Amino acid sequence: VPRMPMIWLDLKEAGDFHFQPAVKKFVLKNYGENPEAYNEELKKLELLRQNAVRVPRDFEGCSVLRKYLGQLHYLQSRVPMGSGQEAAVPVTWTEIFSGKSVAHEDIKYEQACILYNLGALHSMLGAMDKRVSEEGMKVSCTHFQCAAGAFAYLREHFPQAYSVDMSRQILTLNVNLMLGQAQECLLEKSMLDNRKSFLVARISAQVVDYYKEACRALENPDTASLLGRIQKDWKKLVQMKIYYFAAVAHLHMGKQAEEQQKFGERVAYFQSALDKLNEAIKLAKGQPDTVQDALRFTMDVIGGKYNSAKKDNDFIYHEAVPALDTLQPVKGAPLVKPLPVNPTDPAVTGPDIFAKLV
Amino acid sequence: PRMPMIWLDLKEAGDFHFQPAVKKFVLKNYGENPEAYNEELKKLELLRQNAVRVPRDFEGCSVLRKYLGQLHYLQSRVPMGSGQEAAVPVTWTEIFSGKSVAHEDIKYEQACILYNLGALHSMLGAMDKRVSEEGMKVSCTHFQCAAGAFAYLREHFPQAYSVDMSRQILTLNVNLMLGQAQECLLEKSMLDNRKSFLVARISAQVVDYYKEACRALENPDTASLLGRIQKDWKKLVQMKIYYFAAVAHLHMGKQAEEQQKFGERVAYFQSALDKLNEAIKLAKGQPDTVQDALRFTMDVIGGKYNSAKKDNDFIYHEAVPALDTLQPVKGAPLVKPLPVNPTDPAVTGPDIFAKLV
Repeated sequence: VPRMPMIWLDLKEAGDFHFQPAVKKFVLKNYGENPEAYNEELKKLELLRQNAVRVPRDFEGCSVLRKYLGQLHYLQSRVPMGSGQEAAVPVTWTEIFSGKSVAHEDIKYEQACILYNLGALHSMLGAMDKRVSEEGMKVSCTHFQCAAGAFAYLREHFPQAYSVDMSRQILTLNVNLMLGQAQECLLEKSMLDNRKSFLVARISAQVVDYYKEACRALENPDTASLLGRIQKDWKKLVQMKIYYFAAVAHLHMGKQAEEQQKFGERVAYFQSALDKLNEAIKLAKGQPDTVQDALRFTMDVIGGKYNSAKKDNDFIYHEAVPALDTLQPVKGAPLVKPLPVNPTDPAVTGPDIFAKLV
Repeated sequence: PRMPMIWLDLKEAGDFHFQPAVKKFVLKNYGENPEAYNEELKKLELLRQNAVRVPRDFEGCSVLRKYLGQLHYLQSRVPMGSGQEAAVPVTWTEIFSGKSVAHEDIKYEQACILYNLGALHSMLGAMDKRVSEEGMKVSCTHFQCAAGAFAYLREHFPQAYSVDMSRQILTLNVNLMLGQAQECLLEKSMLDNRKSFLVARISAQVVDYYKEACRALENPDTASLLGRIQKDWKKLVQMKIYYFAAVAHLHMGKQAEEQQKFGERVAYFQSALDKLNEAIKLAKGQPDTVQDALRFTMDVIGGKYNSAKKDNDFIYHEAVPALDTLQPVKGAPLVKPLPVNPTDPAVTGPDIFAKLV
């Protein structure tokens, strides 16, 4: 079965964070020490920043970002570089949707951007994989949940947005899109694992529910205008997937009917699935071959099940085909959540770079 | 010699019959044979039995961490939290009253295991003789791990499951553990021959942590809860406050000696003696491990003071600053709570419940 492609988020581009002079002055003025006595530590932090803002786009890249994020917390605990504080310096980053530089004299803006990039990087690692195996689906699911975790942490701990790409409404979209993709990975896995058809239907139904939340944000004219050109691409994929996974949910409810030997119910579910799938195909116009191939394969599957079921029923069982509205709807089975981040886990940060600054 | 350290006892576990609930949830929600996961259930059952009867050694820490992580793995597959479908009674004994407290919440089981990990670390830290630099480092690390466990509890369970885990009591625990960790590093810094001013600042931070603990101990609610424990802890802690203040001023006096400030040297050694005499008073009834420490320190500070006074009275003739003029030693924090990541794959081993969901 050809898998659907996944959306990922680009990393923000960093400008300057000239922390050195401010740290040197605070050391002299507050700690009463030679301003130059911490050139080693400053040098280590600068090299770590350079590595993080140019992070390698791979799994090892995630630990570089976590290490730098943590060292930023350590530095803030020793030298006051927050909003309005004595040793604060300009921090500049590029806002994703506009490409404009946004500056704040606040080291927590630097932390927020780094956390954002950790989420973006996780989204890339999750979306770049081909998901051919159970393990691949599981690891991708984990990356999407880590991405959701980063964006949810940002959303919760940084309520006043430093820039619109990090505003509450946009982060909420990111979270729902990432949980949708995580749940989609587990749907694929549940099929590989041969779970009961009814359970597979609930899992797929929840994929639909997450994509519906994300689609709502994409359809929000205000939210949309913040995104710009990228709204159109994301919306097309998401809206198509809403119909696709609703069709998959009904395909599996029909499979349950087949197992229960309810041959009229079988027809009704497969008919609904075909209807939903046909809508997905209309919505997919212009989409890449990865999408077209997924849909073609599914059309062969659902079309075949439907014909077979309609034939068994028309020639043999002659059972009434229930009105869909007389069938208990499928409730989503949520299997995913945003995975928490501890920015100051000693395991990720290593020793405090400024441990000697006391 | 080395001062004795405080450690905390481990909580006693009651029942946590998770099996029937997991089987029932699987049958209802997955539609699968409820016996399909017996191997997984038995593995968690054996891990629990090991964790609740944990060996009092470093290995025991890994067993508690493993179980704690596996409990997280289970909860992410099967809803056993407060008010959730598969939740079952979890029972543990409250440490101070010895009474059973129950909650239908897997998070309560997790909290108690974390509490025990913190208590085990405190025991391991307190156990060592701290003869060598190595022992001082390992003890320092245990105390910081203990502080980390209690701090994690305090942050992630703001609504205590029982009174032994209230925010007030957990803060006492963290401060006590940090004070002890900083004390181990103070011992190391001396064996390392660090500069006198630094040693002085390390000692003043020991004082700072113990002052925070002392304040919590002097709270009437803490006293009624801890009973005799509160008096035992309070006497040791108050004594160490004066002892480590004396050690701080001893080292400020040695810095003065190094800077040829011979009047200031006398003032600092005099202050050190006065604080040490207050410590000796507060140490009545303490074991010889404590008395021997105080006597040794008195002989050192005593000799250093007599020598400084003699030098100043007969040679240097410098003004001796009034104690009140002595600028306060700022504490140098060198320790911190070392938080656990409950689901660190390095401590959990493979996910026992990988086949669920």
